[PDB]
Amino acid sequence: MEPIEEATKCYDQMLIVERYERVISYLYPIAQSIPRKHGVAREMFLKCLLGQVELFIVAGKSNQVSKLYAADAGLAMLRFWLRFLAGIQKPHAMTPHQVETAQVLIAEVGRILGSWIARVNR
Amino acid sequence: YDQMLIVERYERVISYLYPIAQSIPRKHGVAREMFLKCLLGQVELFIVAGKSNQVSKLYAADAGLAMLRFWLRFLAGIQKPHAMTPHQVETAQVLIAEVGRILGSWIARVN
Amino acid sequence: QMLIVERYERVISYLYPIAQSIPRKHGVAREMFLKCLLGQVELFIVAGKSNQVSKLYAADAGLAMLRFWLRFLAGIQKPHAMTPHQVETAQVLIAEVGRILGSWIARVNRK
Amino acid sequence: DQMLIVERYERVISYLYPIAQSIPRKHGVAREMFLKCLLGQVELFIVAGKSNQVSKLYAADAGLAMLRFWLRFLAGIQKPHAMTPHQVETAQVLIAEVGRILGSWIARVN
Amino acid sequence: QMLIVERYERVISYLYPIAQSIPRKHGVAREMFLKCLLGQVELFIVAGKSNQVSKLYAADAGLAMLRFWLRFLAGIQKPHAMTPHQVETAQVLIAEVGRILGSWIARVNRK
Amino acid sequence: MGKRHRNLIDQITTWENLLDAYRKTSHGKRRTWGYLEFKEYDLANLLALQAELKAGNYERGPYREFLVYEPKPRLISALEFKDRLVQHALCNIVAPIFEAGLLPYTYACRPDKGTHAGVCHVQAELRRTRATHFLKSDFSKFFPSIDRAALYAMIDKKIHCAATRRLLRVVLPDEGVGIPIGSLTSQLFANVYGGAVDRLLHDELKQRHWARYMDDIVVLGDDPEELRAVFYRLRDFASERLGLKISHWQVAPVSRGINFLGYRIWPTHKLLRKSSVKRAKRKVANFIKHGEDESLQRFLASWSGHAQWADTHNLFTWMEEQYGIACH
RNA sequence: GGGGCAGGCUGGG
RNA sequence: GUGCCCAUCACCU
RNA sequence: UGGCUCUGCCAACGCUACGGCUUGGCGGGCUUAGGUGGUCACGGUUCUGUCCUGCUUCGGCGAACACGUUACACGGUUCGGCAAAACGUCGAUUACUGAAAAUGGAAAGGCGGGGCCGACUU
Ligand SMILES: Nc1ccn([C@H]2C[C@H](O)[C@@H](COP(=O)(O)OP(=O)(O)OP(=O)(O)O)O2)c(=O)n1
Ligand SMILES: [Mg+2]
Repeated sequence: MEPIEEATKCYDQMLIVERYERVISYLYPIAQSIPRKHGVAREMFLKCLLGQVELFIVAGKSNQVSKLYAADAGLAMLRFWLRFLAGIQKPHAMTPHQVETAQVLIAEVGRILGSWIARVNR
Repeated sequence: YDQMLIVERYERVISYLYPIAQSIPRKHGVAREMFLKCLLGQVELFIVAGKSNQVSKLYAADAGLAMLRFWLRFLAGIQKPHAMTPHQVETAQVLIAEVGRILGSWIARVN
Repeated sequence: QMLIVERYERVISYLYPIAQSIPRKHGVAREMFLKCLLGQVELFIVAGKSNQVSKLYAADAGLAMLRFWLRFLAGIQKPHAMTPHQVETAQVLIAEVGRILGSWIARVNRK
Repeated sequence: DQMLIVERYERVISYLYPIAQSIPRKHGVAREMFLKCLLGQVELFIVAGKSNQVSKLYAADAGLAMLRFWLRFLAGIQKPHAMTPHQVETAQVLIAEVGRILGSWIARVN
Repeated sequence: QMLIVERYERVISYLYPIAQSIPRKHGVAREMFLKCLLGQVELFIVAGKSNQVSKLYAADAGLAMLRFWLRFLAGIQKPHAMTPHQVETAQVLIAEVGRILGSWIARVNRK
Repeated sequence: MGKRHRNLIDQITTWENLLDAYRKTSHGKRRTWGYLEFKEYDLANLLALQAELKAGNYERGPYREFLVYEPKPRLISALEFKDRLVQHALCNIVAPIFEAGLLPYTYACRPDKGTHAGVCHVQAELRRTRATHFLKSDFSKFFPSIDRAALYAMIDKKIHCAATRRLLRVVLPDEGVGIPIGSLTSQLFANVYGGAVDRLLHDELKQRHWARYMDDIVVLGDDPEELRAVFYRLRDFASERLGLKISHWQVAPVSRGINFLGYRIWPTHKLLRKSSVKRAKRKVANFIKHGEDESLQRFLASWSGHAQWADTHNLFTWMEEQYGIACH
């Protein structure tokens, strides 16, 4: 059968994305819980959250470390969004527990991105 | 050939997915807009690819196809309202796979 | 440039009415089509100043994407928005701006 | 200098933003894109001034050019009239003033 | 310098409440202001992952644009005006981030 | 179930099964190249697999054979994810028509029976019966000596679906003498195979107090001469019929302790095995003088499960006194 | 003499 | 690599 | 999801090509599984302590401090009674049907306990 091959198979992009999918799967529900007001914040958060997948993916296929650092910047911005959604959003958006859970998941993707940046950097 | 063929095969993806992507509820509106920008914007990735033959351009056509498959996974996962039924992901993945094949052959032909 | 844009203005003036006829249902497709249509002017303009051929090929890609939008709006959009005739007429106008873009590409890569 | 151009462009915005909010919902995408062109050119100027590459000073010119396009486009967009011909004339004068300053600035850098 | 982000984050904490406040009427300005405000974090972040002064000047441009947004949102008229106080009492916050950005630009410029 | 079993390839390739097979194959493996290369076009992949199986054109990719020494010198042959999914899709229809014939007291790779339900069965069956003696036996090189041929005379009095049969025979050829270790398919067929000796214990031989866990077979008695008979009968059977040599056997009085399944099971206590202790003791000590006293809590929690069964109160006190760490 | 435990020293890692 | 248990983590019934 | 290229009405930031548009209210329309670990099925040599050096049914099992090798107390690892049924298994891919068991197809019976029913505990 031989599984339908994508071109430019990168382990690191595949792994990172599967692990980041867990971030999305955690955060997307709570990005959608952000009230109507805080809709622009939400749309921007969702574009950060769901759009980091593209950052990873493009990093994977176009092997250029620039794109890997862009992925890191995005993860950094996502970490900002957690801070923002917790603190600055006034109703609630993200319970302290949720930030603690999300940060763990993002940290896992952080690890993998770091390792990937490193293996490419050599 | 190549760009023309890929796009005509990808048009089938669009023709399948655009209806699906227009059905995604406003609740999942950012996901939808981003999925539509992924779906209808892959045509630009193909178009740029066959206007250069820079093989990096056909790899970012692959990245786009990869992102499109992410969107399928994601839209099948979202369970608030709901979107892409599992069947739709299956059907779409087959079509995207056909575009994938052609992209692969094209990557190879350039190699 | 100036003449490309004045010729593309005719595309816009033909297509924008067509793009506004696309029903609410296909509103995201419309917004995306209009951003392709009305936003190609920026592509032309930015090439006009920054004459780098990179910027000129992006203009070509945009025209190509606009041609895709014609195909898409004629058929893949389910109430086929653009009638086949409209695609034919639009393609003539786009072809005229295509010619000028081609000549401009050629003028730039003279050496 | 960025400060001068921006203060003169603020007058464009102050003239056009009211007018660009009056563009009918029918022409809603054109409007939002025109507003994003109008308030949005400020960023083009500002980036040009807080750095320097002259490409940024061209991108500011491109933006002014696009803004001019939007005026001509919105003037006679359809039966729902967006921008009256007079408004285009008045706006074009203001944009021309910022055009002049941009031109002089491009030249002073060149 | 990541006190930058954490001193900017009080700009955000001051400006975001009143940016969510901007009515639908001023909706494009709002979206663009919010994208300026919340998106300056990315400008800082990119600056700090590179320490290239280009990215540091882009961060400055963003702060400059944010200052523009304050002056713009002031004279937006009707009961929706960013009150003169808030323009000044945010200009103070942005100025603090400005100072740190300046020092950071300098630290990089005189390596 | 009426016997028969004549249309399993229809259920094996039901999409709803292959999706279960998929989720079972990927469970835990979701950071592997196999999952991640399959996950891409997962449902298009399963549609070409469903329809390879449904056609009879499935062919098992070669076993990638490595070997680890950390547990014990093994011979671990891995499979491609596609192949482990086909195996999981077989062993979802085919496993429960074998694992249902498996007598109660086989404790290996069958749901709701484990290592720990075995040691408990043994202890228990040791307490009741007031067993005086016991035969413990073991099969030499079990998997590498399974007939793959008289195996398919058991995979074949039960499958009766002549296409499941041909998929079983792709996933595991019907010729040779070596069921591959590191196949789901093979854990099953080894229990099934060694199920033949259970049915020469319980059926023939009328032995009612035993336990088999894969290749190890405890057989509590009361007359140690009978248990020696039983053993001779078992060995003769499993040699002549199954081509299994018995590596070690003994007929001990219940007093030496039945070194069964990681424990040493007297009627009354159930000390674990010194290896386990020493491995753990050393693991703990290492963790302490590695500054890894936080993964040690994970390990400790783990070993506190392997030892909650065993009479490891004194030993848990002892390890708490030596290092302080919260064992239980 | 052999053997188990914990440390010597050397490889694997 | 395969299964069985253990722990912990999310996550709703 | 601060929607709607969406209407009715009413106002007024405003803008009008004087038609409207916009914008604001105001109604209606459209809108358990998973993750991560970790158990069970790296040695080599001399040295220094330290301890063990039993058993065997001859297969092997041990031992050398888990030290009462054991929380010396049990886990529902309980105790009875059954074994009709269902389950398992042999009968059997048999009888039978039908050219052929061909992706039909039993049973009587035999064997189990895995099952059942109480008690007591869980
Ligand atoms: N890491 C492992 C170890 C064992 N097994 C399986 C296959 C084995 O055949 C079976 C029984 O385990 P044993 O420890 O008894 O090993 P063998 O059966 O190969 O015989 P022996 O122990 O005599 O070498 O468990 C496994 O899948 N993975
Ligand atoms: Mg063995």
